[PDB]
Amino acid sequence: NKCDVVVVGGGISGMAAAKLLHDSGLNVVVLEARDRVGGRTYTLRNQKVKYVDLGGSYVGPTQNRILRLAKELGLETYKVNEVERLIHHVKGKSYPFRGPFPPVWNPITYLDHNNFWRTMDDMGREIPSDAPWKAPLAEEWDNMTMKELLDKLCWTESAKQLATLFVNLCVTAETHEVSALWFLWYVKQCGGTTRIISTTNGGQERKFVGGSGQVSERIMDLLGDRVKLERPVIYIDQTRENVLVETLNHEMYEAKYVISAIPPTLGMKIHFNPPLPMMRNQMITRVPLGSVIKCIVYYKEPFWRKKDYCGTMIIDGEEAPVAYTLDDTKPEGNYAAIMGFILAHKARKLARLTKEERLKKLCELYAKVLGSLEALEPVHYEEKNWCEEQYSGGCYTTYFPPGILTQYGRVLRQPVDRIYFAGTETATHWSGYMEGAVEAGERAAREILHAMGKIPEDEIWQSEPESVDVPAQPITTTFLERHLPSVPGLLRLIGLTTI
Amino acid sequence: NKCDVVVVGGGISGMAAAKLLHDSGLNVVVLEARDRVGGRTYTLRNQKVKYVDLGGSYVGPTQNRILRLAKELGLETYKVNEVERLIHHVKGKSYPFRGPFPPVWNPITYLDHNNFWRTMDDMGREIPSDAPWKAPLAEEWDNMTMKELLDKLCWTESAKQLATLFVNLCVTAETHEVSALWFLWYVKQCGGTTRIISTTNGGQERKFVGGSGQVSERIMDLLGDRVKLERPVIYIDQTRENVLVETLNHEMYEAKYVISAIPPTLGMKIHFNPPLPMMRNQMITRVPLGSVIKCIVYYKEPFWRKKDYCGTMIIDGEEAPVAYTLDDTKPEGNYAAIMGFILAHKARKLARLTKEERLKKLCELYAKVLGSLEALEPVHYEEKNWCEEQYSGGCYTTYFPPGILTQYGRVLRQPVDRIYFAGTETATHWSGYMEGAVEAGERAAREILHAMGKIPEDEIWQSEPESVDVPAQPITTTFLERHLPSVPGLLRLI
Ligand SMILES: *[C]C1=C([C])[C]=C2C(=[C]1)N([C][C]([O])[C]([O])[C]([O])[C]OP([O])(=O)OP([O])(=O)O[C][C]1O[C](N3[C]=NC4=C3N=[C]N=C4[N])[C]([O])[C]1[O])C1=NC(=O)[N]C(=O)C1=N2[C]/[C]=[C]/N1[C][C][C]([C][C]C2=[C][C]=C([C]([C])[C])[C]=[C]2)[C][C]1
Ligand SMILES: *[C]C1=C([C])[C]=C2C(=[C]1)N([C][C]([O])[C]([O])[C]([O])[C]OP([O])(=O)OP([O])(=O)O[C][C]1O[C](N3[C]=NC4=C3N=[C]N=C4[N])[C]([O])[C]1[O])C1=NC(=O)[N]C(=O)C1=N2[C]/[C]=[C]/N1[C][C][C]([C][C]C2=[C][C]=C([C]([C])[C])[C]=[C]2)[C][C]1
Repeated sequence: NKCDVVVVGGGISGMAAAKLLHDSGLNVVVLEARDRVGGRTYTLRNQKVKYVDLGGSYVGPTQNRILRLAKELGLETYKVNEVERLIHHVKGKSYPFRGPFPPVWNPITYLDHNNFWRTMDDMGREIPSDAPWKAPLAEEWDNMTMKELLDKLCWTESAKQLATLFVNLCVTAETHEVSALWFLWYVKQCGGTTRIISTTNGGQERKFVGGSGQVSERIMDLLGDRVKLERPVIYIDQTRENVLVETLNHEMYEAKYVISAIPPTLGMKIHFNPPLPMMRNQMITRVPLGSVIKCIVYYKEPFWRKKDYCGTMIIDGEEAPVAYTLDDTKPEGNYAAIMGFILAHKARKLARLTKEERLKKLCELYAKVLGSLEALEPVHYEEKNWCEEQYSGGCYTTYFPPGILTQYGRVLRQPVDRIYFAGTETATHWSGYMEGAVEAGERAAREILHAMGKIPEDEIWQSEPESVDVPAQPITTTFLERHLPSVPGLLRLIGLTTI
Repeated sequence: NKCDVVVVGGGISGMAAAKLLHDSGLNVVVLEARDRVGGRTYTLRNQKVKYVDLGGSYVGPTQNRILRLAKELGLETYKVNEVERLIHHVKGKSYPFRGPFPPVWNPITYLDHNNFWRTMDDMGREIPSDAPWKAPLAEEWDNMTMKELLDKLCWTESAKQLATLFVNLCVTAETHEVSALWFLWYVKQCGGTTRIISTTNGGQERKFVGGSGQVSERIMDLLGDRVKLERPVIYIDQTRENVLVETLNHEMYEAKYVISAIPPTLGMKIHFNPPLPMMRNQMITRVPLGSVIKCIVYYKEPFWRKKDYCGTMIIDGEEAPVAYTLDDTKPEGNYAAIMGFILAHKARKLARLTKEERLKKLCELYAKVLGSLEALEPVHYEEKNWCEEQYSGGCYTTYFPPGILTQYGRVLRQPVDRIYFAGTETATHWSGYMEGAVEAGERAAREILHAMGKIPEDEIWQSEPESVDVPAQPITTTFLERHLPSVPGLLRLI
């Protein structure tokens, strides 16, 4: 019935918010739609897999908040396997390699690839993390799809094909669906292209021992009965002195403030009294989440390692169901598995098939890519289509179509009376990730501690001590990388020499 | 409690649907979220204006369904004033003209303008009304914004800006926000460029005496207590034998079938059990409505008519709050008024101002465009900002961003078990309009009649005889208009 703060949503962001508010001495309630906590994280446990992350999974250096929270809850990380060679599969052939980026040999193509990555990071520096709409050319770039930007930037089909896969794989959406400004922002607020695509020294370095669902579960364990499962919030009323929050099972909750810790667009499921302001009213109809199926195929052994393949595959091609894989063998070396993502329009297309038809298509793909018949001998298959989740909307996160971030962006985390906004979408560092869920959750919580006069204004946004378990190597460039010309730059050098 | 069919939404679409079902002998309830019916139509009455449509208002030839329904409810139309000259205001000067399309004098610009309009209708001829995702070039056109298309097509800044205005005005969104495929479909399913922009012999030819809101009020009058106001639906359950529909005020309604007659995205305000199929679950997050403020300034007299202006203004440029006006004077010659739309980003921007501040800006603009100090002396002002409506989400209608129509368009009017889908968005002729809303409510109702055994499959989609009161004249083109080259075509001859 009565408390200080009601948190709507029991994902990482909600549970991080509640935990901070509870640790500070307030009475909180977490209202959670599903029969479980975790949200876009979910750890399945059976005898065939022991445990497996069907949602959010990877962490890495610079993600210091999620690592501190996980460690405070008694969790440990382990390194994803990147000992052996990565594979770049393009035009029906596999090309093994080492280091984060697939190499390229053709000099024209080398210049175009170098310039693509460099330009992403170049445009990124123009874009404030905390206010993307303030970039000097915010409008010009927001009025563009990533597709249009790649049509202008990539002078080779090789670079354009790889850039297309990068977008799809990073934001589970087509290049023609997303704003260039938004995408550039998203990449920059993760710390740049190298940080986001890397396993070693980047976003995919590590997983938690026993799965990421433990984060939410263990916070629930601290909060006891304060967490209420199967409580979909339908109604928020701010007309009176106390905020009244109504659930679908006809319960009433009464509070001083509310944290909305749900994907922006899932805000549409709540009826508001009084109505939301114009700008938030339209914003939450303009921000969908991407489309992805996560698939894990299990095998007797990690046979690929024996061929000096770490199990990372970067798979270009329309025929290919999966575009990216990682090794998902346990750190012990057992329950050998390949993890892969089916992305964007391929999630739409291939969801029409049965579980068994998807397994077959993956095994056949893996067989060709790894040059192994063993890939046709799976011992188990687990999967989750995030597109069919009423209380997620999709995965990994919310993307912004063209025109939306400059017009509506500033209201994402603008409080509405005594409603405050968390969720990873509201973060300024690794928004989209579990890291961003923790940042947004703790920031939202502290916004309320300020409103209550319990902390000063400068303690709302709090920096995070670098992890001592997972320290960050800095991102370096070479002289050549920095100064080699673009393709158009070389053409200008050719027109000038011959004059 | 118990009935044959629950309709969610008491806009024109819901009401048209409920009326049809009720007339055929079924017990229908209409659940409406607001304290009124009409939805994106709303007629305000006061002594100062008498009545004024603050939402959907205009009807015209080929919109035979809204005309027939309205005629049956005892409503009549009158012609929007277009006797005198239109005005195109470009680079701070007023150019009077007659006929639907503002003229062009420079030969190059001329070729370019001619090519733009012709090209929208050519592209449209390859888009099926009932299935735009089947256009031969569906994917290629769906993956561009209308900004990209206009950048390719328009060789002059003049044509690019008039085409940008055209997009902004028709679908209340920016060229860069919308799929080219969707926009081309939209125009095509209204009968082409000429039909959609024309007052005489087009979509803006007529209004309803007493206001459009009478359509819904009078259907509510016919259904009596069967319409439940302030009943926002929150929960639809199809697990059991009958469908259970729950409202925010806690009431339980039980039925054999449901019609959802709300804008697709407002589907998100409903919790479903079992959950929605994947494709609809994502669709309803990907389909916003435009942004618009409708503004009506009242004057002592229709003074513009003294200067041989009809009150139609087409106003180029960023600085103008309003890009388009019509005469909103009553047919009797009184309650003189000018109606203007503040579109898209200008709606987001100018909404921060006060009502008085908007009125001042509009009056100063009209003074300049009409070239008259009489515009500075308004006697009254009414406006509505549809962006702020929880239960509309905007106006006029839902637009499709790049990528969505081809990927999710199929799911729009596909039944989900015992839920059938109406609303103007699901129509195939004048979707987006009150005509659309009628077509879709009556279709959705007739789908339920078929599921129930009462009518054959071939009677779900019913043609409509032409209104005798509002006949359509044919759309024609000249020989020059059809065969004059584009700018690039003139250059491939040189
Ligand atoms: C789904 C997913 C997946 C599948 C995956 C992933 C993910 C996801 N992610 C994301 C995460 O998970 C997120 O972020 C989080 O979790 C979020 O959180 P929050 O914020 O908390 O939210 P949520 O969870 O959702 O929660 C919510 C809640 O609430 C509720 N509700 C609703 N409604 C309602 C409610 N309640 C009450 N009432 C109402 N009404 C619900 O239920 C819930 O509970 C992630 N993240 C991280 O961190 N990690 C990971 O891993 C993840 N994942 C992902 C991945 C990604 N990626 C990255 C990138 C990569 C790629 C790279 C590359 C590129 C390129 C290249 C070239 C070739 C060179 C390479 C590489 C991939 C991966
Ligand atoms: C808003 C608006 C405005 C402002 C305006 C307009 C409009 C609108 N429109 C549209 C209409 O209105 C529509 O379509 C209709 O109405 C719709 O219907 P429906 O479908 O039925 O829907 P609604 O109404 O929305 O309803 C729904 C209902 O539901 C409810 N709910 C929700 N949720 C819920 C519920 N319930 C229960 N539960 C739940 N959950 C609600 O409440 C409601 O009630 C229109 N239309 C027509 O027809 N007309 C008109 O007028 C209109 N308007 C408009 C405008 C138009 N435009 C056209 C075009 C023009 C332009 C021309 C031109 C262009 C260019 C040129 C150059 C320069 C050359 C020229 C010219 C403008 C105008």
